[PDB]
Amino acid sequence: QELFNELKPAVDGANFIVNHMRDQNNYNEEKDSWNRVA
Amino acid sequence: LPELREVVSSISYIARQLQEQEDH
Amino acid sequence: LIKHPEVKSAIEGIKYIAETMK
Repeated sequence: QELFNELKPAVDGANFIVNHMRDQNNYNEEKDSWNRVA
Repeated sequence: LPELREVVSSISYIARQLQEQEDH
Repeated sequence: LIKHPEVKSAIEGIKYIAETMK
């Protein structure tokens, strides 16, 4: 359907945003673990 | 549907900005 | 429609962001 191609930039951008948030959260969690070790 | 086009534009802009943030 | 893995992933991801900032 043409709806899929029309919204594909939005779907890909949303997936990229989700991956960015998840990676940032994991990074922050590891830094928090290092803080607790200290 | 210009509203959906504007939504797509905003999402694309946000993803692009996060890409530049990653490169930096 | 929602059978596509990508739209499903996008919806679950948006909910993940919302829960994370909550």
